[PDB]
Amino acid sequence: GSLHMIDYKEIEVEEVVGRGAFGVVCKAKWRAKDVAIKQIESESERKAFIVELRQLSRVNHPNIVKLYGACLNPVCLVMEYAEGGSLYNVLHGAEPLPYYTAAHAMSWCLQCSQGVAYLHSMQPKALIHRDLKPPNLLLVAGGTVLKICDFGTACDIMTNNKGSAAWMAPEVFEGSNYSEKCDVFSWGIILWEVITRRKPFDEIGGPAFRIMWAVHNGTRPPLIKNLPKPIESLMTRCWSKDPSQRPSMEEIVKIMTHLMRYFPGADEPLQYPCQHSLPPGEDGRVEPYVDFAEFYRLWSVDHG
Ligand SMILES: NC(=O)c1cccc(-c2cc(-c3cc4cc[nH]c4nc3O[C@H]3CC[C@@H](O)CC3)on2)n1
Repeated sequence: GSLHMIDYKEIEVEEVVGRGAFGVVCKAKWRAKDVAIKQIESESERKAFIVELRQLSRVNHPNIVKLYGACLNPVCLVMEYAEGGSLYNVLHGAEPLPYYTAAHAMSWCLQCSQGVAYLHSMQPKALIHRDLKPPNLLLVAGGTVLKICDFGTACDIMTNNKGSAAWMAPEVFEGSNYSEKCDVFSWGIILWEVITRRKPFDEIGGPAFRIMWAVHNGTRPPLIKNLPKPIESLMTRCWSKDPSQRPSMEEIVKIMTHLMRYFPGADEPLQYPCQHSLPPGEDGRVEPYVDFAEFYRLWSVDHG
């Protein structure tokens, strides 16, 4: 790709917005444009920096963060500023939590799958994200647009134990020959998480090896009460122990694109508060946070 060798005299830092998977992300203003500058925090983060610079220059997609340029002394990346913060803060963050509809849960998953499909379509070698999880998915335009970030783990299609235990494919930690179908497993977990508004494997106590043993032995998140059968089949196909039994990310884009007919209003910004910070009863099945009543209504209009 093509990056700008920006000097520190051209970038104006406003505040520290937090730390991502690696480095320190700071709010900044460069050439009448709001940018995010990820700087080196420790000398150990130089491998992840070279990798993210190498991969981010190749990518160009609306559902993936835009890398404007990079600096040399000291080395830092200058990407676009994601106004709405991370999806993890929207779902499980500090109060007040924002209200979101079933259209938002599906739109975010569609945009995530669209982004991952562009990475998996890369030539001559596909680009696997390996760390697909809500802390790495940012929101912009009133929380209506999702953008995948943190490509420090990303690699060309291996190295085992990449990501966070709750959204990690079982073959990744098993020391098996994993493929781009490991991102598909993560997507299925993210789908469950945005529909229920629950952190996957919260009941299974830490450390990560406890979740790894559970997922490795077939344990998946609880089934969702009243979840539409088309969505339930897509979600549990992504959770398959066999990665070849999981659908391709391009098939997920086609399927989610088609379901969006029954999920209108995804372009409405998140502006209402949410005091329904209530974790209901666990009895093998969980209640969805979102409501599928409007889906069933629109589906009946087309299918008898
Ligand atoms: N990490 C990256 O690769 C990357 C790449 C491109 C843009 C950005 C980015 C993150 C933020 C941000 C904005 C707000 C507003 C309220 N709260 C926020 N929290 C924010 O970020 C935190 C949560 C996500 C971590 O990755 C970073 C800390 O704005 N732009 N991050």
